[PDB]
Amino acid sequence: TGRIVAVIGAVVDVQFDEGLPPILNALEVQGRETRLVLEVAQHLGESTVRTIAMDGTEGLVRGQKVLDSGAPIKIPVGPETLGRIMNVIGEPIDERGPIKTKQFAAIHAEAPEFMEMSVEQEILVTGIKVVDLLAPYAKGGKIGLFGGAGVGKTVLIMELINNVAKAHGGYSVFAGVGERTREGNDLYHEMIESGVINLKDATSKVALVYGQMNEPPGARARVALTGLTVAEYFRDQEGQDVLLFIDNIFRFTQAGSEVSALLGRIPSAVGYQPTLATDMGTMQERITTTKKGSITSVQAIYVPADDLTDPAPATTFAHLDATTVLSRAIAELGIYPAVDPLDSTSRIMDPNIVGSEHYDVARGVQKILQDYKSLQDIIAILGMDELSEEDKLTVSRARKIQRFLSQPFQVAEVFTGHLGKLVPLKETIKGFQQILAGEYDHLPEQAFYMVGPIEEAVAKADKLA
Amino acid sequence: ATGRIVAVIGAVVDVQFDEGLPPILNALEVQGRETRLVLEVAQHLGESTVRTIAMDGTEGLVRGQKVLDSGAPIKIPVGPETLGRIMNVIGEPIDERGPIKTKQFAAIHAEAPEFMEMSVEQEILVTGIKVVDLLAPYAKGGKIGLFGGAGVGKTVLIMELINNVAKAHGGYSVFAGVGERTREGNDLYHEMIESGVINLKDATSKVALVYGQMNEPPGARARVALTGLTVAEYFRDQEGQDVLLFIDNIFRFTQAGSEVSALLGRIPSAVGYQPTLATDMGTMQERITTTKKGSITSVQAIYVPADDLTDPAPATTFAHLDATTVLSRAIAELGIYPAVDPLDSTSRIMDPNIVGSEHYDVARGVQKILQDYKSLQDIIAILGMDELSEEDKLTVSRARKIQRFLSQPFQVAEVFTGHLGKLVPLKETIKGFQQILAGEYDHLPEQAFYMVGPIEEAVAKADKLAEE
Amino acid sequence: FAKLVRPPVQIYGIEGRYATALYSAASKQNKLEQVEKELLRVAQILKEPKVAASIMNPYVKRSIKVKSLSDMTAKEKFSPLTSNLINLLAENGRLSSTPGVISAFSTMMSVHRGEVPCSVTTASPLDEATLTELKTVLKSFLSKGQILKLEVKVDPSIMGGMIVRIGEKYVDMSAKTKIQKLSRAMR
Amino acid sequence: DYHISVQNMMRQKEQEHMIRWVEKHVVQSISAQQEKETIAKCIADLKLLAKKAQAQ
Amino acid sequence: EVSSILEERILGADTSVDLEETGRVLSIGDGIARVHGLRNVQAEEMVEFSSGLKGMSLNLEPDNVGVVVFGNDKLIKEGDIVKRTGAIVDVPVGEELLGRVVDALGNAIDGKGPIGSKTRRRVGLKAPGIIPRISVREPMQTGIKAVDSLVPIGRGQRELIIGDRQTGKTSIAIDTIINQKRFNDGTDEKKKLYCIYVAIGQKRSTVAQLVKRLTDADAMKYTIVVSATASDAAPLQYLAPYSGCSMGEYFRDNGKHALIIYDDLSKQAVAYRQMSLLLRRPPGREAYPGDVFYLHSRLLERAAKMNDAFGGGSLTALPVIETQAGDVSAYIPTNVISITDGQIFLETELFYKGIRPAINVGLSVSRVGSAAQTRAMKQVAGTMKLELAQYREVAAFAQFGSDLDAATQQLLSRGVRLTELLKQGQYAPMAIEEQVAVIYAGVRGYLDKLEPSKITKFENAFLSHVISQHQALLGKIRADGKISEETDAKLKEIVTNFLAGFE
Amino acid sequence: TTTAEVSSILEERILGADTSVDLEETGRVLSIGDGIARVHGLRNVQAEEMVEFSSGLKGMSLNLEPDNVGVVVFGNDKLIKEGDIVKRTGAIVDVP
Ligand SMILES: Nc1ncnc2c1ncn2[C@@H]1O[C@H](COP(=O)(O)OP(=O)(O)OP(=O)(O)O)[C@@H](O)[C@H]1O
Ligand SMILES: Nc1ncnc2c1ncn2[C@@H]1O[C@H](COP(=O)(O)OP(=O)(O)O)[C@@H](O)[C@H]1O
Ligand SMILES: [Mg+2]
Ligand SMILES: [Mg+2]
Repeated sequence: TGRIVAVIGAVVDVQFDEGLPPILNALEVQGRETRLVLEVAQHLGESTVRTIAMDGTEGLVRGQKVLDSGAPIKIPVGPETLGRIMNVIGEPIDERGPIKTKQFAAIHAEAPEFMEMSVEQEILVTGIKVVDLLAPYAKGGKIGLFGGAGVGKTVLIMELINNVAKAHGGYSVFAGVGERTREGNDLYHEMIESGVINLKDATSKVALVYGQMNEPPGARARVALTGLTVAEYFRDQEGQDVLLFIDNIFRFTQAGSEVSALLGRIPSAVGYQPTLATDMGTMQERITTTKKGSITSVQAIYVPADDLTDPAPATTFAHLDATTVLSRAIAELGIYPAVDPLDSTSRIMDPNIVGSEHYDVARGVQKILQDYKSLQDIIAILGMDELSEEDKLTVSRARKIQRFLSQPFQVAEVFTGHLGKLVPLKETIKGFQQILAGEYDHLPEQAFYMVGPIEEAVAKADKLA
Repeated sequence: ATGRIVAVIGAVVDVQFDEGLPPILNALEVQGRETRLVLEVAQHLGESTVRTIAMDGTEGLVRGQKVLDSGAPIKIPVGPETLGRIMNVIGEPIDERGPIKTKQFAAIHAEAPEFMEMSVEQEILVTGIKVVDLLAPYAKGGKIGLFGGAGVGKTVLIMELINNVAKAHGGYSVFAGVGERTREGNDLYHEMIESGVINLKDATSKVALVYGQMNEPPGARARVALTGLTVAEYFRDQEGQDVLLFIDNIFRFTQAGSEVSALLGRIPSAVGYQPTLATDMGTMQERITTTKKGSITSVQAIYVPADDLTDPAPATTFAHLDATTVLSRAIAELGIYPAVDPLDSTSRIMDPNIVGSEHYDVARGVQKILQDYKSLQDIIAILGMDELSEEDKLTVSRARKIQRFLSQPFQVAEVFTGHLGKLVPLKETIKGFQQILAGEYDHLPEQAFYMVGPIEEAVAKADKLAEE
Repeated sequence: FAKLVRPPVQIYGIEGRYATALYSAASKQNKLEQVEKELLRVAQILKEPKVAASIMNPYVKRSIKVKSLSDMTAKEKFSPLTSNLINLLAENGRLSSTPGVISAFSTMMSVHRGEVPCSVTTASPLDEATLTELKTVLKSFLSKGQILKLEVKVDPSIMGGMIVRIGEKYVDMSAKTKIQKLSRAMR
Repeated sequence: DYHISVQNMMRQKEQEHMIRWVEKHVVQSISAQQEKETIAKCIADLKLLAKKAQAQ
Repeated sequence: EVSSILEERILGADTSVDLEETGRVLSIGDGIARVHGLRNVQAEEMVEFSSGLKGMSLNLEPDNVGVVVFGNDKLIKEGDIVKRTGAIVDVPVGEELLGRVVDALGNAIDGKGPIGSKTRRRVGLKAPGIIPRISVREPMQTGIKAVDSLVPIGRGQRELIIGDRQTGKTSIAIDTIINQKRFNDGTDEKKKLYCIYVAIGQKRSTVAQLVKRLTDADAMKYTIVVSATASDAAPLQYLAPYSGCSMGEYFRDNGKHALIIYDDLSKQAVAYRQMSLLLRRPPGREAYPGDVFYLHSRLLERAAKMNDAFGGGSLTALPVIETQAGDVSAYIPTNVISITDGQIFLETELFYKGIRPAINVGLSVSRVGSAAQTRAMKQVAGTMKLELAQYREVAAFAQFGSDLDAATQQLLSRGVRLTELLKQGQYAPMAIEEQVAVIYAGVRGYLDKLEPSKITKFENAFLSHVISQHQALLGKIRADGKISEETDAKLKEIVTNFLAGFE
Repeated sequence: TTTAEVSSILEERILGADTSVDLEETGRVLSIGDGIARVHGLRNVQAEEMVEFSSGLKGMSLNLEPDNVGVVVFGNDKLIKEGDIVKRTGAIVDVP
C-alpha cells in the first residue's frame, strides 16, 4: 500500500514501501466515494511510480493510501456483459445493478503469438450486398467506416451486429472511445428499439463500453482495450466470430497523445506521441484470427484537416484491411445503405482470396459504375440522344445495379415497415452476374430497389403491371 | 533595505536581500551608477532573492553591488507641469529643460477601474478622414486601433489624427512613443513646437510626451506605455478634463515582454511569446478606459508582424478596442492613402440607432459594392474585362470610383504627395459617397476621385482634366 | 533495495535524500543519538580556515578532498557510519551542502524528540506569568506525551492581539480582526 | 425616481464617509491604547484555553 | 439610519477564531505561488493568503504546493502565510443571481448589494451520465430566422457559435438572450429559459455595454452575467465557465431550463495555457497543455437534457470560438468542434456581402437536426433547406446566369429570394410564428415575381400586416405548433392578398 | 541530484553494506520507464553489451553514465521493475 506524493493534473505519483507494482498495474485510491483507478506508467525511482488517473483527481491529498490491486485493470467479462454499459474500469454505468459474471480479465494482454495467427484470408459474410460484393470484410481484419451523421452510420452498425449474430452466431462489442454522452444515450436507446440489446431476457447481442468525453484522457486511452478484452473473451473462451466497434479510432489516438503529453514526453510530428505506432500496434494486433475464433473490428475514422497523410489516419490505414465510406450523395439518391460503391475498397478483393468469379463480378460492377459516371457527365453536358444504344444499355444496367445495392434492414423494419433481408454471398454474386449479363434488362428500374435476392426483384417486377 | 546583485545575465538582474524583501513591481535603485539605473522586481526566486528587469543598460554592473529599494513602484512626475516636457520611462526629463517640478507623483502600476466605474455613453468623434468617418467612425472617449504592417502608414495616420483632433481638443493630450524610432520622436517634438501645441516660452502646452525608443533595453520598452497611460490617468481622474492618449507603437510593449520572458524563466508560449501575453496586455489596456470621472480617447498604433493579423500580439488587441482601423499593404501599393481596409475596419458605433439610417446605409452600400467588386475581380482575371456584361461593368466602375474617393491627402503628408491637406466634414463624405453609389458621377473619369476632398473638388478636378 | 525507515518530517531537496538515508541507516543499529552528536560536532570541524577552504576550492582533486576528510574524521574519533556519510558527500561533490544535511537531520531528530515551536508574535513580551500561562496552555494543546519548544517574537504592526502557530495550525487574533471590519464597510 | 435616486446616492456617500472615518480612526486609537492592548493580550488566552479544551 | 445600520451590521458579524492549516510562500511570481507546508490540502482546493487574496491549489508536488492567485501577485510576498479553507472551489447559486453581474467567484460587481444566495454549489461536479439524459426534442428559439430554420437548437444541446472576429457571434448570443423574453414573462412554465452569459477576457466597457443592452430590452431580470474581464487574473477567467455552468446546473436539476453562453472559450483556453505553462506543466501543440481537450470536454458535457425522472430540466450551451482567418483546423477550434453537437458558422465575406447575420448555411450544421423544431417550422424548413442546397449547388453560374437553363435560372431566383429572407436586423428577434409565416411566403413561390431588392421591405410590411390584422392565425399557429391544412389555406389567402396589394 | 543519488544507494553506502552485492558484474534497476531502464552497477559492463534482466528480457547498454547505465529493453517494459537484478552476458549484442 502506497501513499500519494504528487497530484499534478491527472498524473498521480504514489510511493510504495514494501513492493513496487509493475507498470500497467491498477492502483485503487482509498477514501473516495467513487472508485479512482490509477494505472502505473513509470517507475520514477526512490520506490515511486508515476500513474495516470481514470477519473477526476480533485480531493486527493498528499498521503492518501493507495492499494495495489496486483494486476492491470480487470473488467467483468462473460456472456452476462451483453446488453450492459461499462466504463473503462469495468463498473456498470447503465444503472441496472452489478454485472454479475464468473471471471475477470485484465485489459492489457499480449497480442496472439505467431503460431496462433491464421494463415488464410477469409471473407466474413455480413449479409449486405454492397459490402459482401465490392468491399468484403476480411475475417479478423480492420474496417475503416468513413462518413458521419446523416448517412445512417448507426443503422449500419446495428444491422452489422444483427447479421453477424444471426449468420455466424457471434456476439458484438461496441467500444465508444470519446463518445458524446448525448450520442451515447441516443445510440443506447436506438439499439434498444432495434432489439439488438434486450432489457428483458438474455438475447442481447451488443456489449457497450462507453468512455465519454468528460472522462480523463487515460480513461479514453483504455476504453478501446476494455472493449477489445470483452471481445477477446468471446473469441477465446467461446470461439465466436466477434465484431468489435470503435467510434472512433482518431479519438483513441488523441487520447494517447494527451496521455503521453501529460507524462512530459517530447511529442512527434504534428504533435503526436512518440509511441503512436507502437500504441496503435499494441491495440490493433489483438484484433486478429486465432485458431479458436476471430475478432473483426469496424472502426470509424475521422480524418483531421481532411488530410489522409496526417500521422493518425496514416497509422490507422497501416492496419486497415478494407474501407466502407457512407456518402451523403448516395443517401440523397435514396439508396440505403449509403455505402459508396466506388470509394469503398477492400484489400482482400483479389482472385486468390475471394475466387475468380467474385473478383470478376465485382470488377465488372465497378467498371459499369464508372462508365455510368462518365455517361452521366455526358448527359449533363450534351443530350441523352447523343449517346449510342450501347451507352444507353450500360446506363440502364448501371442504374439497375446501383438500385440493387440498396437493401432493407431488419433493424429498420419497425420504422419503414419493410422486411429485412440477409442476402447470402452466393445470391449476391449470382444476382449481380445475371444483371451484368443483361438477363434482367427488360425489368423496370424500380424492380431492384430495396429488395434482397434477385428472386424478390423479379417478384416485385411482376407486382408492377 | 539594501540588497546585493548576484546575477547580471542579460537585462535580467538578480538581487539578494537579507533584511527586507521588496514586493513584486518595486523600483530598485542601483548604487554606484553614474546615471540612475532602476530595477523593477519581477519575481521572488526564493532564498530572499528577487529577479528584476533593468530599465537601462546593464553594462558595468558587478556582482555584490549594492541595490536600494524605493518602497513603491516606479513613480513618475505627474501633473499639469509635465505638459510640453519629454520624460523617460522612470520619469526623468530628457528634453534638457531641467527637472519637471511637480507636486504629485504617481506609480505607473495601478489597478484597472472597476465595473461600476465604466461609462456606457458613446458619441461620435468626427476626424475629417473619409474612410474613418464613413466606415469605422471613432467615438469620443473610446479606444481606437490602427492595425497595420511595416510601412502601411500607421505613423502618418496617427500624426494626421493628432493634427486634426489634438489642436481641436479642449482637454489635454498625451503621446507615448513605445519602442519606435528616435528620429520620429524628434520630428514630432519639433512639429508640435512649431505648431504651438508645445510652447517652451510659457506654460500653455497641451501635449505631454513619454518616450522609450527601440534603443532602450526591453525592460524600458515594456513600461513606457504604463508611464504614458499613468499621465493620462492623472489627467482623467485628478482633473475632470478629457484626455487624448496616442500610443505608437503598442506592439513593442508585447515585444519587450516577450524579449524579457525567456530570461525571466518562463516556458515560451505560441510563436515564442510570453505565456502571460494576454494577462499583461489586458492589465495595461483596461486602465485606458473612459470612467465616470473622465474620458480618455486612446488612439493606439498596433504593429502587425509580417502583415499577419492572426499573430497573437495583434489578435489579442482586437478585443480591447471599440473602433479598429486596419491598414493593408495591398491598398497602399495601389497608391490609395490612407491604406485603410474598407472591408476590415470595424467600429462599435457603426449602427443605425447611433450614426443614423443614412450613414449606416451609405457605409453598408460601399462595403457591399466593394465586396462584389472583389468577387468580380476573379471573373475578370480569366474572362477579361471587355467580356463582362454591361451591368457588372457599371458596378466595377462605381467600385473603382469609391476606392479612389476613399483616398485623401493629409496635412502631415504634404511633404510626400505635395497635395494640399484636406479635412472633409462628415455630411460631405456621406453625400459624396451616396452620390457615387447612385451613379450621379458615372460620366466622370475615375482619376478625378483620386486624392480629393469633398465631391465638389472631385468634379472640379474632372473638369480641369477635361480642359487640358 | 531494502526498505528504509522514513523520517517523520520527510524533508525534500538535495540535502533531503542524504538526510533521509542517514536517518534510515542510523535508525538501524539504533545509533540516532550518536550520529546526531557527531553531526553537531562535525559542523564545527567543517568551519576552520583550513577545512572550510580547500573544499569549496574547485581546482583541488576530489580524491585529495576525500582523503583530507577521511584522515580528519579518523583522527576525530569518528569510526561508525558518519565517516561513511562524509566520504560519500566528498565523493559525490555535495560537500558544500553538508551543513544543510546536518540541519535537516537535526530537524528530523528534533521532531523525533521535540515538537514544532509555538511561535507567538504580538508585541514586546508581557510578564513572565503570562509567558508560563501560555506555555502551559500550549502544552495542553500538545498533550501527547511530548514537549514543545517556544519562540516568542515582537511585531509592532500587529495590534493588541496575538498570533500563535502551535505546530502547523497558526490561529490568528491580531490586526486582522480590524481588517475583518470590511464586512461592515462592505455591507 | 429623481428624488429617490438622489437620496440613495446621498445615503451611500454618507455611509462610505462614515466607514472611512471609522477605519482611519480605530487603528490609530487602538495603537495609542496601551491600557486596551494589555487586556487584548488576554482576550484570547482564555479563548486559546477554550479552543485547546475543544481540541482535547 | 446609516450609522445605526452600520453598527447593527458590525455587531451581527462575529470575530470567531479557530485552528487552521497553514504554509509559507517559498516563491511567488507571475501569479504562481510555491507554498511550503500545507500537508493536508486537497487538489483543486481553495486556499486564502495572508493578504486576503484567494487561491486554488493545483499542483500538489512533494516539496511544495503550487497555488494560482486570484488577483495581483504584488500583494503576495515570500514567507507569507497561506491558510487552508478546507473546501473545493464553489460559487453561490440560485434564483437570487438573476439580474446580477457577478465575478468568477459569484461576488457581486454591479454594486446592488450582496447576493441573497441560500445554496452553495461546486464548480467541478461531474456531468450526468448516459441514463439520466433524454433525447433533445424541445426547441430553443433563438429568434433568428436562419438559426431557427436551418440550424435549429434544442434544449440540452451544445451548439457552437464559431467564426472570425467582428462577425456577429456576440450579437447572435445576445439576441438569443433577448428573444427568450416572450416566454419568461408569459405563463407557460415549461417554455421559460433563464440565460447565463459568461464573459471571458473582455474589457469591462464591453460587458457594461452588453448589460445596458440587456437592461434596455428588459432581459436582465432572467439573466446572469458572470464576468471575468481581461484585467482579472487568469485563474478567474479559467473558472468563469465552470461557475456559469454550475449556475446553470442549478436550474437544470430543479426542472427549469437554463441557457449558458460561454463567450470566447478560446480566451479561457489561453488563460488555462498561461496557468499550465507558469506551473511548468509540460506543453503540447501551440503550447497548450495535454489536458486542454479535457478542460472544455468536462465543461460542455454538463450541458444536457434530463429526463422526467430527474426533473425534466435542461442546460443549453452556446460556446463561442474566435477562429483566426477561418482556420477551423487549429487546436482549440478542432477540440470544441469535436466536443459540441453542431456549429453556427459566420464569415466576414458574407457579413460584408449584405448577408447579415453572416451565418454560412453551407458550413453550419446541427446534429440534433429537425428533432429540435416545431412541426410548422420543420415543415417549412425542410423545403427551405432543400431549395437553398440546390441554389448553393448552382451559385457559381450567377455571374453568367442570363445565358443559362430555365431550371438553373429558376433555382438562382428562388435561392436569391430565400437568402434575402434569411437576412435579419440586429437586436430584433422574431417569434416562431412570424418566422414560419415568412418562410411559408417564401418557399411557396410568392416572391418569384417580386424584385429581389424589395424582399426586405415586403418582409417587414408583411410582418406588420400579419401581426396587426391576422393575429388570430399567428396565435393559432403558436398554440397548435403546426401549420395545418386549414391554416395552410388561410395563409395562402393572406399571402395572396398582401402580394396583390403590395404594389 | 543524479540518478544514483537516490536515498537507497546512499543508505547502502553509509551503512557499509556495499560489499555483499556484486556491483562489478550485476546491477539493480533504478528507474524503468519510457523504454529505457537506468541500472546502478555493472561497473565492468561494455558499451553496446547485451545485458539480461531478472524477468528474462535482454537489453543493450546504450549510455554508460558515470553513476548509472542506460539500458534499452528489447521487449515490453512492463516486465521490468525497480530493484530488478541486471546481469552481464559478457558480449556485445549479437544474433545466432
Ligand atoms: N444581424 C446584424 N446586422 C447588422 N449588423 C450586425 C448584425 N449582427 C451584428 N452586427 C454588427 O456587427 C458588429 C460585430 O458584432 P459582434 O460584436 O456580435 O461580433 P463578434 O464577432 O462576436 O465580436 P468580437 O469578435 O469583437 O467579440 C457590431 O458592430 C454589430 O452591431
Ligand atoms: N497620406 C498618407 N498616409 C499614409 N502614408 C503615406 C501618405 N502619403 C504617403 N505615404 C507613405 O506611406 C509611408 C508610411 O510610413 P510610416 O507611417 O512610417 O509607416 P509605418 O508607421 O507603418 O512604418 C511613408 O513612407 C509615406 O511615403
Ligand atoms: Mg511607424
Ligand atoms: Mg464578439
